[PDB]
Amino acid sequence: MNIRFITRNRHKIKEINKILSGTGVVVLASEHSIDEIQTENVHALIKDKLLKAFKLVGRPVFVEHTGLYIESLNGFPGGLTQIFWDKLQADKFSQLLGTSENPRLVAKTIIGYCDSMKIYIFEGETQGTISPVPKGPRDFQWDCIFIPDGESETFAEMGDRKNEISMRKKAFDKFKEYLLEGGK
Amino acid sequence: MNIRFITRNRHKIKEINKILSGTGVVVLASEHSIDEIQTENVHALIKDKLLKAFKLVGRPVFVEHTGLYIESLNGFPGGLTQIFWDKLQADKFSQLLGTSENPRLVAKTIIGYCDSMKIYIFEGETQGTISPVPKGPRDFQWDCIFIPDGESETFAEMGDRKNEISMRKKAFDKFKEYLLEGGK
Amino acid sequence: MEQLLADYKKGNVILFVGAGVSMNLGLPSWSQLVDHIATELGYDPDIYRTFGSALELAEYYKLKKGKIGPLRSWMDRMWHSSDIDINKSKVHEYIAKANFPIIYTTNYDRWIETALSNYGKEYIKISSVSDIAKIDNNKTQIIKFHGDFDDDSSIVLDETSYFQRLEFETPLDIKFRSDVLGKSVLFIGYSLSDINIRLLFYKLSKLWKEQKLEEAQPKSYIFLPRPNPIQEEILEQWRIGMISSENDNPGESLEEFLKNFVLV
Amino acid sequence: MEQLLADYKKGNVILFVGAGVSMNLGLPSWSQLVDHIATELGYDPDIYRTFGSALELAEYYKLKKGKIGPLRSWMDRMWHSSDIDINKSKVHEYIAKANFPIIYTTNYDRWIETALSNYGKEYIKISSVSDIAKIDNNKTQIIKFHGDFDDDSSIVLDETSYFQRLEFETPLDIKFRSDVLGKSVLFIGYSLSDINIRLLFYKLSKLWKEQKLEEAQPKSYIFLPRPNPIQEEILEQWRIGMISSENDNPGESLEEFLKNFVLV
Amino acid sequence: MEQLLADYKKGNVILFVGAGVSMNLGLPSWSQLVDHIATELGYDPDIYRTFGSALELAEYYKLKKGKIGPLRSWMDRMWHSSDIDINKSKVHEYIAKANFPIIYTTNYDRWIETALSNYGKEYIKISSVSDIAKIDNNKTQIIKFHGDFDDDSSIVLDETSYFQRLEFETPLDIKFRSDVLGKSVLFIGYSLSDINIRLLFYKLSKLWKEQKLEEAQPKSYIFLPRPNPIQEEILEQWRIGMISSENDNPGESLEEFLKNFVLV
Repeated sequence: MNIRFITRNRHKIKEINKILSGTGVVVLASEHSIDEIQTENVHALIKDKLLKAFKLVGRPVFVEHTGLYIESLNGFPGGLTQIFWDKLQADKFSQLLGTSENPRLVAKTIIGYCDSMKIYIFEGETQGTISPVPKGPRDFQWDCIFIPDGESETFAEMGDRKNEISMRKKAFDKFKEYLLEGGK
Repeated sequence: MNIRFITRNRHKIKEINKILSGTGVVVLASEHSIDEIQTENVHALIKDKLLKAFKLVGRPVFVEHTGLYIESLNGFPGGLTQIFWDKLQADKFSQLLGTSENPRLVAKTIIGYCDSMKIYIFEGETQGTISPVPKGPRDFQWDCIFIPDGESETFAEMGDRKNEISMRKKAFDKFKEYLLEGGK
Repeated sequence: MEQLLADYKKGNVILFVGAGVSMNLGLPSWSQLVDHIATELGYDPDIYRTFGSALELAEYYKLKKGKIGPLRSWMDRMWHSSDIDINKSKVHEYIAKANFPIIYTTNYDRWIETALSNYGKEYIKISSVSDIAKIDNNKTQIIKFHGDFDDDSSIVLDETSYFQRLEFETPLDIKFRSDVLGKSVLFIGYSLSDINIRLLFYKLSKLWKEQKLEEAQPKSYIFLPRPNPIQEEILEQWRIGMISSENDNPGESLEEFLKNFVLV
Repeated sequence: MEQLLADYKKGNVILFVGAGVSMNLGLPSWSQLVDHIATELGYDPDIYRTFGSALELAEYYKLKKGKIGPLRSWMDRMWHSSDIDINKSKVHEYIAKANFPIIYTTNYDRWIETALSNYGKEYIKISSVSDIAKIDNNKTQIIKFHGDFDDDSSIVLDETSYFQRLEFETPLDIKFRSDVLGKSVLFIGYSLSDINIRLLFYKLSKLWKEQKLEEAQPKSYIFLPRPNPIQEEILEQWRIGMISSENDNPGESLEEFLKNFVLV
Repeated sequence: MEQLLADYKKGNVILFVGAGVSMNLGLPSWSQLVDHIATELGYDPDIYRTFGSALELAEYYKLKKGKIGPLRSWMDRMWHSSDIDINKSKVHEYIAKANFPIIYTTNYDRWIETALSNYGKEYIKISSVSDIAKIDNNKTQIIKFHGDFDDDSSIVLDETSYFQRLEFETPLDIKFRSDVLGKSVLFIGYSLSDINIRLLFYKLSKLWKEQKLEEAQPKSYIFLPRPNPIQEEILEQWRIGMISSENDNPGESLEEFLKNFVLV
């Protein structure tokens, strides 16, 4: 059973092929473009992104979106987490909130999956803290700032165990649990 | 000749008639609900708001948007000013940006007018500063923290002297000079 | 506009009414008619709308269930609910107090019939040729153009039945042609936006002008809130006029439009 | 699939060509014509796109500028500009190398004819009723079923024209019925939301039924790049099986679909 | 003549066959059936043929025997007797070696099919409406337009089923009309005293004049070895031009007429 995926990042498909290895499902890539709406309700964002994806392929497909929920910002990220990120960048974000009084933020990845019968929502959660300095590489997203609770390094630094402790790993764990029982 | 307006604010029904007095045009008010998309580019917001308005009535109309642009945040809110205000409010806005090193910010009101044949964009600008404490009545938008240039009080403390130096007043006498020329 | 009232004094106009008078009463819309029969099938209420135009849901539901029967019973139960009052809608009563001898409806409910019965107007509802016979020359004649819920055969909710209504072979269309060979049609609540509809009109359009012979096929008009130039320029080539108001809320615009026919 | 290849081996297939094949060639879109036609009419393109449909506004331009002449002059100018290369499109090469005896099309351009000329295969263009006498059975017949740029009367660009076309009374419909009677017909490049092909399938059915020719008429086929069980179950009632591909990209799916006829 | 050969090089000639082609084989005549049914009812085969005219006589034989069963068995026995040689006739050889895609016939025998199989030509025999699905464009189509001995109901040997074939609404006539739409049609081996060929001409001429396509449809042709001026004059008004040979013996005249298509 094949499940399509609509992304432009070419490492994502091989990463979830490594994640879902031996689960009875292979993941096929789609090279189209989905113009997502920018609404703070991330559930509506994943719903209309999944609707546009099923309009694009018409097969069992899923979409994912990564968001943030800062307690000091009252969850102003989320639906515009990407917009917030490239409009601020790492050093300005670090001096804005890592030097602030409340660096407590919740990082969440919401996965919406449709099997051409219904739609299904999976979400992961990870409580983190904001660094006052970007550490490690600045290549992929806000991993150079995001320090989890219970650890010290920013998510760009450790390498491989961030793929085991992330919120999208937990959302993929519930998604993998859902497909491994037969999708009932 | 009549030009309608699509808003749910009571004071604008008499305010735009008072501002645009002498032009021979009475500004009518329509009470339909407006859904606005939330992107940073203000021009697309005024464009699609006018498109949905003209689809709603089909008569020569206009619509208004007023937004903030923090110079330290590279103009991050823009058209997300209302939702950023609803997520933060005045005291968190003051403590986060009015107490910062750079409270200098830009605020632009863009008027989009449709004459049922073409589209026209009018833009007014007035620079200002963010107050480190909220002053005045907080019942009317984010005006309790906006201190313009050359003054000392917030925009909610302006009273009836508000419509002499405001950015919306500049957008509206651009609207008045274009309307008094016969719409050429 | 003025000629419509002039021929309404002479009774040479035929009221034609769609769902635009039916949205005011809190009736179930076509969107929850898509939401249901998808959740009654195993689908999500959304996600079918990637492949559909809601006649395709009526096709898929009657194809899987074998008949149109469960859909007919469900829309008869929701369209004639207990909490919905006829009297809290001025457009129905404005239709009721007016002097219209022949009235054609494409809606499938009986709210026009209860509107005429609530204000003492004697009606004989007709849907099958049979009934055609029983026309109280006097009593208004309401004609269900797309059938009602008391006939499972000729009821038009589906793309197959909508395509059977292309060539107009059903004798209700023959009765319509015989009724409008010297009169006009006033269209209400018909959003020229959905091709089919548009088409419906087209074909229909023919009917009158069709026989421009002598006569004058008294002009015909539709009523929309929005005054766009494209639809009036398009509709004027089918011998149909355009009537619009300056009010933007459609229910109050339809109320003040029907107020012209209430007092005359 | 194998039934289509067996009928293609016997030459009982007729290729329909829609507008959806032209996306690989880089032709101007319909939306670009809406932008140009608003600029020519003195309108903003988006606000002209709002009120009116995607093709009525063409009849609005036709009525405002007298006739269809300047519009189709613009279509003939930018639809055959020298910036378009025809060797780079693999799907037109696969069409021209296939053994299609009769190729119907609703495209107004000449790129199928130029594609047949570019690969050394003789073509005959049929647009009006006088060209049916020019049919040679040793050449591939091309029928511009919706008209062509060298005949303003046969052009179908407006709602007034896009209509009595649906009653199927022009002699090109008689020609179409005559070739389709014994042979299957393949539809490519259609978006399936167009009302014209659904009326075409429904009229076909009926015909090939009332004419007791139900035993005779193979199964017609339509190509869609995505799977669609609802539309497949609907189109099965009009005796047309859909063909879906595993490729999500539509251009690669269409090229892989038309690969199957070239090698034989 | 030259235009007929030009249409033959384009493959737009559909060939009919009457009994006059098969008269050279030593096949039994119609009087050879008349004396058999006369001895079958104990009549003399002159007093039986006085108060009946062939087709009736077969009507009476069918009515007295209950069906056309024994008559079909007798025609199939003596029409395909083993002493008849197919190689000895140049007419059937020239029929088989010519490149005719579609051949209609009103014969009931199989000698055209036997001539096509004898000279290495693949053929598809069509007798009823179910055989239209077996059409191959790589093989010669043989349509038994008047039925064959394999089917009892499709046989026309009597006056009433002659009238059934003469209102022209059977599905084989639909296939005939759709085949003869673009192509000229050659008739050989017919006599003008037959009513059904003249009424077929009249039906074709009225049908083309009805739908506006008379600019297409190049004219049909018939071959009569005896020239007739006023028959050419009446058939000119139906767009059929007669072709007259010069040798008075009809067999080799028909042979040298059919010689013209073998070499091409």
